[PDB]
Amino acid sequence: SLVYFSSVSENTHRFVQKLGIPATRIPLHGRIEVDEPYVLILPTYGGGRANPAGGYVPKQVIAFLNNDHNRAQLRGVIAAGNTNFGAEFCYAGDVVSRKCSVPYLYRFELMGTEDDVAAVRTGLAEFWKEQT
Amino acid sequence: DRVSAINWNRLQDEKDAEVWDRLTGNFWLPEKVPVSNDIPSWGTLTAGEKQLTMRVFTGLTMLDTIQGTVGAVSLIPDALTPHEEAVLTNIAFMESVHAKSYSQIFSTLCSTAEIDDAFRWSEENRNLQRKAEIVLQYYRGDEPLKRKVASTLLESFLFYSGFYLPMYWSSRAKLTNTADMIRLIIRDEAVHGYYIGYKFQRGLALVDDVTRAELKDYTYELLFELYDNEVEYTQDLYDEVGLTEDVKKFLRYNANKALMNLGYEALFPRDETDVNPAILSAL
Amino acid sequence: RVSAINWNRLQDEKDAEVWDRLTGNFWLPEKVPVSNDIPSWGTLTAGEKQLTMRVFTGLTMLDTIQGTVGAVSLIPDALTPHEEAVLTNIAFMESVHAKSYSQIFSTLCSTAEIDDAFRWSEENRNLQRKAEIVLQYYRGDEPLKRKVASTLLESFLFYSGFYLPMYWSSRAKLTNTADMIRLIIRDEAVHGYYIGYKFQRGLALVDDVTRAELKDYTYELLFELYDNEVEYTQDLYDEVGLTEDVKKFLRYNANKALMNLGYEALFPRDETDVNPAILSALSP
Ligand SMILES: Cc1cc2nc3c(=O)[nH]c(=O)nc-3n(C[C@H](O)[C@H](O)[C@H](O)COP(=O)(O)O)c2cc1C
Ligand SMILES: [Mn+2]
Ligand SMILES: [Mn+2]
Ligand SMILES: [Mn+2]
Ligand SMILES: [Mn+2]
Ligand SMILES: [O-]
Ligand SMILES: [O-]
Repeated sequence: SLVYFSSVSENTHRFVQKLGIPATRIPLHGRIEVDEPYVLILPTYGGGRANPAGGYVPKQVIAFLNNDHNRAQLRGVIAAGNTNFGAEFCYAGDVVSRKCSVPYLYRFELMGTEDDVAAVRTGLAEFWKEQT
Repeated sequence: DRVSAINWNRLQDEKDAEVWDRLTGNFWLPEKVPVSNDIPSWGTLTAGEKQLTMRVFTGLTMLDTIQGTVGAVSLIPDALTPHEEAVLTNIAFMESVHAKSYSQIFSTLCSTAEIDDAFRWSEENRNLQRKAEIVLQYYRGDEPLKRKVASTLLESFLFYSGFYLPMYWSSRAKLTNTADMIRLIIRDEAVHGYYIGYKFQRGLALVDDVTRAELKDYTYELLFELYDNEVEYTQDLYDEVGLTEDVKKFLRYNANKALMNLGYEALFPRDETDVNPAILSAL
Repeated sequence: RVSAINWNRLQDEKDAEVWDRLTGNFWLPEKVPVSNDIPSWGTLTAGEKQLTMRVFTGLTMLDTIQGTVGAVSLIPDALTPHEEAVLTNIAFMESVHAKSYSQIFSTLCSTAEIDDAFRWSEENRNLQRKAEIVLQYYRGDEPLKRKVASTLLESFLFYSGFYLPMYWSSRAKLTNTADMIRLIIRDEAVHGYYIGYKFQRGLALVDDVTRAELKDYTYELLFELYDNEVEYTQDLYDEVGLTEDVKKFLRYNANKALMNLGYEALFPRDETDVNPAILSALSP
């Protein structure tokens, strides 16, 4: 399964839609819990502080991952962002990957190109086949 | 008509607060980057390599002068929220900071005669003047959605024709402190392009299907018009040093990113946007 | 057509001087810890609280006008490319000024208090009138009159409200809020000088007939804005009995606005002798 977060601009939401894999969204308001394991897809958001903790992870994601039941079933993280942010490029995946035991699977920019959708589909399929 | 006092305790769009916090939290001035340490690196460049860099920098300065003095301010009446107006004033100011930082680099590294030749070049170069006429036309015209497309294409595409050079020098361990300065600019442009493109999409939702289709045609028409002109601008500058084919890859790479800011899908294939990785490592 | 700005050749060093000062004084409302005023704020009357919030909302409107409309409307009338850059900074800093008041409101006041304060600015005829006056010239055609209206806003209209936070500071109340306002006044002072300075330079480019028409305009617009501000002041300060002194402060700043435009002072010294406690709060 896939768990993704996207802000009001929904660049990440539209990428998960192009993926075609069924996935559940971390709501902009409120908390949720997941049952089946999942991979996390989130964008990166610096906040004037910059310098890559330090954040970069949406607060809704922090709440979702602060859930012990939700964090336990996390398997991997894919971060979105934009290379024009220098060292902060997709650093949210670095934060989630480092602050947990999960690996850093992929990075892409904004809605992702056609190559990103094909890359995440095949990579995520071979990843799930590995867990076994 | 009448204006109402801005109440930041009632936001119609949380993105305005998010963008305001990031942009103002990233406040900087050219005096913050110590360009003086680049004096040895600068002296190692050819007269032509110096000339190429100064002209590219002057071209970036014009895009900044245009976006701060005309672009951002012209977006204020098309705001969706009063806080969007406040954000736009910050963009207008930071653009002036961007344009000034190049005069800082020039003051530390270059001579007065070298600077005069650089600014004289920007006045006479038809391609640089052409891209300015194109965006200025839509900034000063009407049609608010077309203005935002032209603005987003400026922030996410037109600049990166010149952003390539400071990244190139950084990949060669030259002008590294200046690259730090330019990196601060690119970080701001990314947010500017994201925000204005985000607002463009918000305005697209308020129009009918016919208008929406007319604007998708417009974006592609203006992108290729600006791109065809940018390739000329790129060729004349980088052909001497043999970087044109890679700068063009970088151009198509960011053109796709500019399209996505406007909610549109990427256009150029992977084999046309595979810029030399050394340049991306500088990013 | 536009030309890239070259900061290494200034036609007027004053642009560089003002840019350096304004950017060197950069600040954001999060820098002033208004939370320390919560005990002080609780000591004010319901009327004193409402008076303070309305005065602040009135300042917020002036800043909203000056940042989104005022400063930007001056850009096409710039004499040098660097003057334009300065104006963008003023436009941004004005938005910061208007934001700082929402900061104070967020730390000290309730939601119902804030809504009631903003609702007042919409219905108050005098506040709306002074906004209509400056907006008319901001959006108009005559650029020299636009600079006169702007200077009167920066150097005169604001100080009708700046009086109150200085009054509280002089009584050891809302001192942190006063520190915020002092940061605002530091910017306004420079703005009025700069725009008035540019107004004077623009005056030199017209004929004596036009210059005479503008002096008539300045006194006439000052008389209109002053008569309107006294109504604004009475309705606000009559409750607490501060009107007589705020009027002194009005003439005090009206003279400063006039001199920023190169014109002679209008009110005599015996009419601008504001209580020294208020003037002491403006200075360190
Ligand atoms: C305020 C702000 C800060 C951002 N900071 C970063 C960053 O530090 N690193 C990065 O790679 N992208 C950064 N981005 C880019 C976003 O991650 C990118 O636009 C992404 O597609 C947003 O996805 P979403 O639409 O689902 O929110 C930032 C964007 C905004 C608006
Ligand atoms: Mn810029
Ligand atoms: Mn920009
Ligand atoms: Mn102000
Ligand atoms: Mn001001
Ligand atoms: O730039
Ligand atoms: O103010």
